[PDB]
Amino acid sequence: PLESQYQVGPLLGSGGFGSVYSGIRVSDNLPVAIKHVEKDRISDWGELPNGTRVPMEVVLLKKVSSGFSGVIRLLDWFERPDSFVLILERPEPVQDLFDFITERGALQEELARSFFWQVLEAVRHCHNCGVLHRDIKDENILIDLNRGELKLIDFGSGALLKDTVYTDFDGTRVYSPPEWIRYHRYHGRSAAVWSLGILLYDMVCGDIPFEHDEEIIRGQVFFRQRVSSECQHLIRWCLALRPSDRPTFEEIQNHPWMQDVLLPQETAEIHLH
Ligand SMILES: CCN(CC)CCCCN1c2ccccc2Oc2ccc(Cl)cc21
Repeated sequence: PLESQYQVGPLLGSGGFGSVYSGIRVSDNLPVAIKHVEKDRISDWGELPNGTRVPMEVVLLKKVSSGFSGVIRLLDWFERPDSFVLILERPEPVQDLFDFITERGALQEELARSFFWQVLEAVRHCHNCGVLHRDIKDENILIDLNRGELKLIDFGSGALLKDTVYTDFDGTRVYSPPEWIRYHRYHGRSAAVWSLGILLYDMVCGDIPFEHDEEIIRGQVFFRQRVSSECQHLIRWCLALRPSDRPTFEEIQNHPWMQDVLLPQETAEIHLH
């Protein structure tokens, strides 16, 4: 029933996540993304409530897709002989943060604050639903350009949240924390805070702080652009080498630099229209 119920359009992208195409739901003209993944190329599986075997990505998406979140929500999925096909939300118009930064260069602090705050709310939501994303970065963040609302994509590299150690990582090396590099061991939250550190630096600097492993192990941050003393502090605190020196999400959200954030609407007025 799938090829009848959604109207396929252009290819939006392809990579390690499969092939995403633009789509329109026939029922009510809703714009959507259709994501095809080959069964052969799924290393991590799981099983939902009703007890059937699906890719872990579907498990995790189902857990975060209730209500309004800053997460692109799963609407439906289909199994095919050799692929799995996912129907997700599609903002119209849209741009990933990587392209946005690549185009507009480093971001005014006011804008980064809105954006980063929103990311934090989304990641909190995920954690609160028992999900760990494990691959927070600019290319997994979409911007609805009209509403100013940021939205997270690309689960599995994700996992269920747990308080024990993780000894596996199939996310992005340059966003991985020193404890992963050295010891092949990390804990979800503190490793998330690291990657948010990198995210925030990316936003205000136009580029990621570390390229090689030795730079990560060293954990030392130079600023090529004018960035406020308070923003530099927050960045360095998130990028603390010892995980227990890193802030909690609460501590991040109460940090002086995170004060008087703009709402999404007004962010777009000022910065995207
Ligand atoms: C490469 C260019 N851009 C798109 C503007 C980023 C790739 C986005 C592909 N993608 C995507 C990539 C990886 C996992 C899920 C994904 O779901 C999506 C949902 C909705 C949209 Cl619009 C896009 C995705």
